[PDB]
Amino acid sequence: KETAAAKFERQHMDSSTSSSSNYCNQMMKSRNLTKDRCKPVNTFVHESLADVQAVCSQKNVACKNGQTNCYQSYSTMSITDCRETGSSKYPNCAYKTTQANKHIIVACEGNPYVPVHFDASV
Repeated sequence: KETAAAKFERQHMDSSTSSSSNYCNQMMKSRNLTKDRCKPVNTFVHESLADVQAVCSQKNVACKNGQTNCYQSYSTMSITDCRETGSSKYPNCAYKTTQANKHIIVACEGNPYVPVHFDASV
């Protein structure tokens, strides 16, 4: 099906938004992150695809899993953190929408060298 690069865009990119308390509940479902099970946590980046792809040539840092192909953004980025609530019961996945401006860390692979995993936000 979709490529790893495509999967990263589907799960983590949302350039349209620069949202509401309903954001995560709507996005987690629309992006198919609650099809099999309620994905515990997920982050959406509100920056252009170009700016995010550019992170692959920025600050090289260690990935949480120990791999060395992670990169941290030199500048902060608008992001939205989605964290599953306690009352949330599949298929009705409920999330807590939390906006913030932090540096993101993504794992990059391939040719072209592009983001394939969202590792963290600091």
